[PDB]
Amino acid sequence: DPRRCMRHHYVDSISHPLYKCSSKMVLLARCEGHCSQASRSEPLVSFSTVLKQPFRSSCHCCRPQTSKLKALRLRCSGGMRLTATYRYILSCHCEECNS
Amino acid sequence: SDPRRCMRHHYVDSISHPLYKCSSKMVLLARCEGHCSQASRSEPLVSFSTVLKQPFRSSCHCCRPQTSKLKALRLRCSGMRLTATYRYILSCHCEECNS
Amino acid sequence: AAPCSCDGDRRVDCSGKGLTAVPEGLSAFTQALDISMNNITQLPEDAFKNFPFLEELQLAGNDLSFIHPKALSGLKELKVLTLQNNQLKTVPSEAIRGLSALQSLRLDANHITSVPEDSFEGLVQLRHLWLDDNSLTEVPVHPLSNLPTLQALTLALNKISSIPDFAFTNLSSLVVLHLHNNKIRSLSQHCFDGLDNLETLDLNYNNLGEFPQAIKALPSLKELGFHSNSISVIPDGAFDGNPLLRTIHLYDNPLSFVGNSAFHNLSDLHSLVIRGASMVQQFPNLTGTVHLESLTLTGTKISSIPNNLCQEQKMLRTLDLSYNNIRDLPSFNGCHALEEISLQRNQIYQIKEGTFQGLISLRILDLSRNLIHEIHSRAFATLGPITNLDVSFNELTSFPTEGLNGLNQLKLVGNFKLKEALAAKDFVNLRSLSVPYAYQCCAF
Amino acid sequence: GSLRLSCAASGYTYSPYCMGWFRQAPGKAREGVATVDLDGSTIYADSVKGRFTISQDNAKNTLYLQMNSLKPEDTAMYYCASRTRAGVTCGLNWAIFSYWGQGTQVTVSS
Repeated sequence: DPRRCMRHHYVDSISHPLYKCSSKMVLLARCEGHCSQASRSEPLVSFSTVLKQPFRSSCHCCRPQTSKLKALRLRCSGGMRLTATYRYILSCHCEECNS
Repeated sequence: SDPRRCMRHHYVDSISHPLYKCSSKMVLLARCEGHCSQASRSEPLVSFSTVLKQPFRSSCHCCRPQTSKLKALRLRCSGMRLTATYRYILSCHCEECNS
Repeated sequence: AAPCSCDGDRRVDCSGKGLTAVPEGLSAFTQALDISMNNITQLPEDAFKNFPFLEELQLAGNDLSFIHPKALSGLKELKVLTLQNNQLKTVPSEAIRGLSALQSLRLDANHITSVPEDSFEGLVQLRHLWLDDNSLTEVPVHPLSNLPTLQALTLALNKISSIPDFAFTNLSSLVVLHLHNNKIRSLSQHCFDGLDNLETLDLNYNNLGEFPQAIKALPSLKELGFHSNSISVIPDGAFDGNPLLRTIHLYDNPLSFVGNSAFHNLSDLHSLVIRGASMVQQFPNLTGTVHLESLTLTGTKISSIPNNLCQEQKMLRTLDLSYNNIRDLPSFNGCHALEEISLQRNQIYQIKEGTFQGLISLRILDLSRNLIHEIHSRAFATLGPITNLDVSFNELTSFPTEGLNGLNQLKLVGNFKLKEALAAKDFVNLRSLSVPYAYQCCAF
Repeated sequence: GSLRLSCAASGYTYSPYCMGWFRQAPGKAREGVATVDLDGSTIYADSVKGRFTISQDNAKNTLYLQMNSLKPEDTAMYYCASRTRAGVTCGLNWAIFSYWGQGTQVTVSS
């Protein structure tokens, strides 16, 4: 079911923006799909003269549920080495965007 | 057009507040709902700084009103009264959630 | 029930627990398993019979040196398999052939030296393959021939010496290719044949003696890098077959002569940095390229700048033209996006008021080590904000003050014969100034 | 020692493409000892070049490996391995073989 909120594996090349460094190929994950719950917006009736967020909103978004922080070491000029960090997503779920 | 797309429906309800007794009315609140065509996505971001900021780039579109009017209802009561205010919706459009 | 951890979403992690064999007693419905940092030397025949529903398997750093050919049998649903940092001296040909649904295979950081001819056969769904940090001596042409669906291949840190013709002919779906840190010396004419979908090609740190003519067969290139090589010439129209190029890395080479029209019709190039191209005489005929943000030419014999420079390059931001023999300056009007201008160590001998007229977003100006003899009074008036301005080591009899009230850092070191002094009433924002003569700063 | 390291193939009889002998020290990797293919071509390890000899009786699939004057380094567990299809070059690579035996122990003391 391609329409479902799934995880997709894709490969990207990481290289430091300006330092003399060697690019590395890394495997990342991407939450992807369509939420089954329809987005909704309702007008609100208020009896108080104060200002309110005029609409109730519901917006379900396929976003990650669990994450694992990981880092990788690059080799650079002069033998100096630097570490870059990213989050590896393991699962995805529809969740309220505003929350 | 595909019916599941975001369309402005019309739903009718009534308003009243127990604090001061009134005589309710019939109000046609427009509602905005549907499914945005574009898929929802979330990707990790690689950073070289010591501490990450905003780990995940995300894009999730939900349809929300673009134009609306501060409609006012003379809700006569008891003889005191009040002036109800509501945000009458006229149109729908998909929009990025965070922005 | 195992001594390691668990997860609600049908995932099991057992990294770094010192296991010697695959953990037993786990749930039959397991979708992901991690055994990375344990000390396991071999996988027996019946290792993974209890996990028919595996989708991800990790064994990185297990010190694994043997895989039974039937060990991975039954894992028809497997999609991700990692084996880096083990001691697999060769690619496990027989072991992995049963993985029909495999999509990602990591074998880098091993001591692989030989690849059997029938390796990877049957891996119809394979899409990513790592072979970095191995002792490979040549490209495995026939083993790769069985992977038409590959999307990302990397062979870095190996000892590749030469790439034969039609090496990647059947990998029409490949879009990423890494070949850096190898000892590659020669590329055949048709080595990259059939790579019509390649988007990034990495050839850094190799030993190329001449520019690779094969890249003319790549119509979808977007990123190219061949720095740290021994390339000396980019003859002419080298990138003729790569209209979509965006980034080129060529800034560490014994470059001596790049073609006059070498960078030409590249409508999507972003950064152009050339250093040490001594034999270059004319300006690069970079017509068509109108998307530049940085243009750096140093160490050349360029004797003039064309008047049409940024009336064409309206997006130009950084313009470095240090060294060289630039004697005259064309009017920089139309250079609305220029933030930094560098012209140090040139033959510039005057700045008429019409030279720097019209620039708004200028931020830094460098004119050190030139032979500037005079500056008209209103030459600096027209520019907007200025933060740096160096005219060190020139023959300035006089230096105008109008239009430099926003100046922050100023450097006139070595401007002898500049007798008449400045004043703080115009220069108000300065807190960095060095002047020839002596005690010119008694006012500040 | 006149040590005959015999093998036996019980699955199928018709000549498999390649059959080798391998050895394993405790806990280390599997490195080859000898190999023989359908044509009779023979390969040995450098440390095994002279001491041992691989033979074969194709009609019966009894494949011996003869060892004499064993070095003290020759303590290991030996595996008899086979392969059926012809899509590879014969050699002392453990990753090409399809069928592996339970192996046995040879402890050389003195």
